[PDB]
Amino acid sequence: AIVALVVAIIIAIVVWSIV
Repeated sequence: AIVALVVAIIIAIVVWSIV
């Protein structure tokens, strides 16, 4: 896993979302 996904998934979503 949750940390990896959340971290990566988040960073991506946040980053990709921003953007």
